[PDB]
Amino acid sequence: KFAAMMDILEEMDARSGIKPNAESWGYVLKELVQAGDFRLGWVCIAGMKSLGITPDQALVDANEANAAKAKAAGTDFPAYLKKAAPESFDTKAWGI
Amino acid sequence: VSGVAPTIYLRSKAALPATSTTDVRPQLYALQRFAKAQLKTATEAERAAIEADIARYQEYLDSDLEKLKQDVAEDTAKKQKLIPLLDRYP
Amino acid sequence: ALAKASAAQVDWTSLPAAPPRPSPSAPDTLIRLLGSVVDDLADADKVEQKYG
Amino acid sequence: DAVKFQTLYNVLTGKQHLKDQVPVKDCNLTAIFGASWKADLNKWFDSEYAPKLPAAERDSAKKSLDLYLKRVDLTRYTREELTTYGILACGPGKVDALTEKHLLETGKARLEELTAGLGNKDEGVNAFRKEVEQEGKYANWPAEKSKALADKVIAAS
Amino acid sequence: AKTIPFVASTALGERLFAGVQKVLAAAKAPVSLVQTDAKFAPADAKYLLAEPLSAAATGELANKYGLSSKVTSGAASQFYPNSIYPSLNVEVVQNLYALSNPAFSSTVKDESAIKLAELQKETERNISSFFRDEANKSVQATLRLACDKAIKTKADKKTVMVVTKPHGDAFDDLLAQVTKSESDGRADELRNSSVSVEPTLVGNAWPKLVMFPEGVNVVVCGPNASGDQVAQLFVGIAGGTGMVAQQLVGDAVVFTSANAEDNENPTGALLAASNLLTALGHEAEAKKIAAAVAKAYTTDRILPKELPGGKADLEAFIDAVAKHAS
Amino acid sequence: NVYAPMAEKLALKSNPELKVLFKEALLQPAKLLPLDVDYQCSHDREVVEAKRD
Repeated sequence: KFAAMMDILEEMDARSGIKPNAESWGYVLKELVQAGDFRLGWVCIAGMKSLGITPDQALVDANEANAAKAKAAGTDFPAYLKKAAPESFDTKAWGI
Repeated sequence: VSGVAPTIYLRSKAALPATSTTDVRPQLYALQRFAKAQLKTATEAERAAIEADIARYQEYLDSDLEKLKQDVAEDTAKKQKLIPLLDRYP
Repeated sequence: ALAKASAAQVDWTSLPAAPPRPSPSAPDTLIRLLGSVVDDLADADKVEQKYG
Repeated sequence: DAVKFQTLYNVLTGKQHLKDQVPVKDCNLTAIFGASWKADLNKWFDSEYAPKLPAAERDSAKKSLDLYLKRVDLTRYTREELTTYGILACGPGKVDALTEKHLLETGKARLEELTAGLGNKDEGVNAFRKEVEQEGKYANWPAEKSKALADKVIAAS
Repeated sequence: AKTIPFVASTALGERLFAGVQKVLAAAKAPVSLVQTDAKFAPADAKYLLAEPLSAAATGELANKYGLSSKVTSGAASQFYPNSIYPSLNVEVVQNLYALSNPAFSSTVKDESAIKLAELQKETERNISSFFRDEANKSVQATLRLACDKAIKTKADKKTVMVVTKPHGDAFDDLLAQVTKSESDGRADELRNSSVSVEPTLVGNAWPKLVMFPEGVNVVVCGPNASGDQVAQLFVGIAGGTGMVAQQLVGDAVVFTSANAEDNENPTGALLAASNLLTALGHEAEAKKIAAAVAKAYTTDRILPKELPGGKADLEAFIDAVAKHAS
Repeated sequence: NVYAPMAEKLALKSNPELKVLFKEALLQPAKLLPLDVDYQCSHDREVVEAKRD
């Protein structure tokens, strides 16, 4: 759902020359809130203020809530990264 | 998932086999066969020692691991007497 | 020719395209219960979906 | 029609493999077909395949067809349920009674599990009915049949 | 009169002792059966008869008598009533290295600790290499037996061998490696007798075995859960537990009959006794026993209780078999 | 200190919530998995059954 919106925004900025607005980035941030992806959320929060746009604190607080939830829950990263590597080099052990 | 399925996928943790049992007799047989394989490359004294070991394993097999468990109990009793004496500052 | 073409047009000997599978989106509860095992189970699921 | 039924007869008699690394199963065949498998197969046989060849080969062909139909009816069951839970260990004639026994027993076991985990016999029975109805709906299984089965298991408990 | 021992831990085996003894006495063979146990059986006895062994007991007996493989034989499907598989002339073979060895699955650069690691690695190398060689030898024994069986069987110009091979575990990897090795190595008895060997997956193999076992002659399976499941499938499809005659070979031949807890049909054990008598030389007595079994199932039709159709007791069935023999 | 990672793992596993989730997962695992999608796409129910098993 995010990639289509950010392709419309690439079609906006690059192809057509039009530039998005606070309403556009608002629709963008609502999707990342619903999806719970707090890192892309923080990217959008930073991109807003780098473009002068200011987020809605109703969405910023939900972003921080999802972040705190994944923090306490250990879902800050996926599990497959938080597991030990093969001590011995092997094309099968590394999974390739 | 075509077809009217006859049975429902129902499972019970009791029906799931959770034994995790631990065998000793086949492990001893494997050890005896490995020692037999090793016997070919042995020298005279090593061959005699391995023959004595094979006789000991055969004695365990005939005794149904009772002498083996007795020796295990002896070693465990030795260790259990060994620990509290080394507690210099209990 | 119309009947022959209509009969030829369909591959009864072949298997039809099953409906597509969207993304899994595994739940945090199942992940917390099985951190490192869902990857192996998903790989086995792919193996069984291809072979079995 | 006649083409698909000839392909079916070839697959059953074993003169042809299916067009991938695919097994023959009631599910994996009736999914391709129009869910009128046995009736239309027997009808097409008796109509267009029996009168052509002599009675000598016709008898053995009908025999083999009945055998393969029974074998696919047996194939309907899953491997794990067949072997481990002992549906086939007695024999084909006892597959039905052993399936019924396994179903009643596993239903009683699941009910005892729900009651031990939650108590509140009304709540446990309700959760069992929900689970059974959902599994029937997922397995393409009649809801009235599932409710009757659940009531039967509850009575037998 | 020879003394072939006979392991029986259960009351079922204890009563089947007297049953088969009555049968053999009515058959008038110059041998005898000696009640023993699986843990105290006498070595240097090549041809034996037995009862349903458990998994651990099969492992113990295989380690004792040097066994490598287990064969099945579903001849009783012809006698089964409303038989869905008449004249099931095929054979399933299952390896046994799991039961014979269930445990097969399993620092600053100082001049001391690295030496210790080297010695420990050498020790583990020796151990694992010996175990791998033993597993490879058992798999070679299973495959060589299956090939010799496919060649000895009356070839219908097809001579098909299916080999179950779910990709994954180390047993399946070893089995793939040894199948590749044998195929690319010998190829000559194979290509001359037109023995068509095929590794296939379980989901694609067991439906073939179910629908058309005519298209197959030999089946091969490793000692995985899948192989055990296919073996039990065949053991049931041959007429249910009790009807199929199992066998166990390697450095010595023993015969068995598969049976669950509640089953009592001894026809598999009677076929085992017949196969034993044919191996030793008493083919006339084995043929007498087989004719008695056929007479029991066809003339009197006195079927056991567990089986469909007619129903009768183990002891009355054995009395009928003995009276048919004599 | 090899046992400090093990102490951390002990502190992680020693929770009441994880046992509550085990208690409610084994009794009702159908809730977690996307079974309607699995049975929808899957052509053989043996795959879904072995998946849950």
